[PDB]
Amino acid sequence: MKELIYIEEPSILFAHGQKCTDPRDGLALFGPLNQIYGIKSGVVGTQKGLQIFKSYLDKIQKPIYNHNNITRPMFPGFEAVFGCKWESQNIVFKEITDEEIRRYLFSTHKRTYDLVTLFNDKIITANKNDEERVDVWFVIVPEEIYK
Amino acid sequence: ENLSYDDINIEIVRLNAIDFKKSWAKGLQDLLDAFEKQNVPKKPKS
Amino acid sequence: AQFHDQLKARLLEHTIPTQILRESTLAWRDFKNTFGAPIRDFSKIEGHLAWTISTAAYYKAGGKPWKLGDIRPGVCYLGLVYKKIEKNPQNACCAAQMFLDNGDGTVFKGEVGPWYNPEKGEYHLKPKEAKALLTQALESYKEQNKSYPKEVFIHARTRFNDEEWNAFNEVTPKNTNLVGVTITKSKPLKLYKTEGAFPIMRGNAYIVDEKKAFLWTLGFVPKLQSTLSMEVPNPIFIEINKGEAEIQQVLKDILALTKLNYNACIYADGEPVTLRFANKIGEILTASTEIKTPPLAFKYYI
Amino acid sequence: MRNKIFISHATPEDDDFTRWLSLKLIGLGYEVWCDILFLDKGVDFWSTIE
RNA sequence: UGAGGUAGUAGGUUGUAUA
DNA sequence: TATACAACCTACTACCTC
Ligand SMILES: [Mg+2]
Repeated sequence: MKELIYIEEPSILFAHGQKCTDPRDGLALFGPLNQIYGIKSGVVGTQKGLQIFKSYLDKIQKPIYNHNNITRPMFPGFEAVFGCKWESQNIVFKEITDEEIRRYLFSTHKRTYDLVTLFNDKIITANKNDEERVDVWFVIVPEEIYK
Repeated sequence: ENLSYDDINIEIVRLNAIDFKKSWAKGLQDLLDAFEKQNVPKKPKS
Repeated sequence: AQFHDQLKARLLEHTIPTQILRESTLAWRDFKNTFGAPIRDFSKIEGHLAWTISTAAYYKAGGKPWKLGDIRPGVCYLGLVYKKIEKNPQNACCAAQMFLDNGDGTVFKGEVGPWYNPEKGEYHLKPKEAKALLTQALESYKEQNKSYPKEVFIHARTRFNDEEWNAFNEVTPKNTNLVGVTITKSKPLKLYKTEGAFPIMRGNAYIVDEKKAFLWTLGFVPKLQSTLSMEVPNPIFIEINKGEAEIQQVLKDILALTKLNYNACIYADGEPVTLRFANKIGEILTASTEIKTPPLAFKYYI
Repeated sequence: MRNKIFISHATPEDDDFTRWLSLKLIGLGYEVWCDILFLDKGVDFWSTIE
């Protein structure tokens, strides 16, 4: 009566040569495979953007839970899980002034080029005219650049 | 996994080991099952 | 979509990893709307949000969270995706590659340098571009593992004509085999369960023929005690279009490819990731003007 | 060097029989390893037995 | 664009057969 | 160079969140 065949679920190798089927559970138990000592971040956006990013980092530095913990496993915490330091103290700010956006945004083909030019030129001049090291750049888009 | 059950020193050779050579999670679960069986005391999100 | 893709392409010009985060995602309780109700309520998935964001940040900073272990050694998986540009209406092809060798290390990159095709339809490649694609992939594999692959596993969302396969066989070395697989994701089959009120379990496959089959990549997963979809799960069609291969190894490889998704922290996804990442690469590359040699690493794109 | 003939017994009793057997066997020309006669002093108790 | 999914709405190519 | 039809292909908006 049209028999069905069953294929097993693959296994992904976490640290210590161990195997699991859910990345969340394996990460919480064993941990990542390689050692990068830290994540030095960089923030581009308004002052409120920096405040929001700092508050979110402070929140994720400590354990968080969900409603149920079988469907969605809890969060032990960044340093407990990944063993890396990603803190708000080491942030390289690059502020976008309110007047800049309020004059530069207000044909929807040139505005979306101009704003990208703004953010990208800030990122590039930070990358080429600074001594600090940033591995990942964060772009905190305000609530008016998307609508 | 490279040490057979027939090469143990003669002090624990008569006791049954807990399997930890394939998956650490299952061995740890066996440890907790035994600990609950023998009423080992614990003091408690655990 | 203009903002994200343009930013990522113009920074791809300079090879700078980046991540875009809206203010509403990070601070959702503040952006209230319609009488004190957040537009998006992360009141019960905040841990999942943290999981996803932290995993993405960790991957973009140069770390691998996990790796694949159960994949056949000595094969290459290529995923071809066609994106139409109507700025002549050319069709651009971008690929992603994945192979494992010399230490159980998974090398997941994207073969780029989009090869175009100047027809309105015709989601296919001319012989020259196909030869260039295969030569680049084989040279990358040989550079990494100091030897040529024993087999090549080419899959795409479309089919292959005889022109492409003839070119591919022309550039293929003496002892390398090619297999063509097509993964269609909308063919109307639905297997309702007779008794329970929960969907069909994931991992079930129907072998209609020696070269075609269905696969359930969604549905109820026992470990999570929930479903990876909504309504009734939709299977995905698998066909061995060209070349000789078994229909079981193909399905195992498809599941293995559906495992790894570094952009999100989930149990699995419906479609293999080699095609989704290739599609993202395609959008980013066609959003720009012109790039001579684009970076292959996935951090700059995703 | 599989020539020794191991003999096991109980500690407090069943020692006289073991001594008699070991002496007779050594007199007959075999090689016998026993806890009574052999197992020189100051040696690890169980490693040598194993 | 933190992500996943389900649907809807539009078009287009090929293959006959026509004029 | 178009009317009608099967078989495939992509591309947007809008709504849920287990
Ligand atoms: Mg992402």
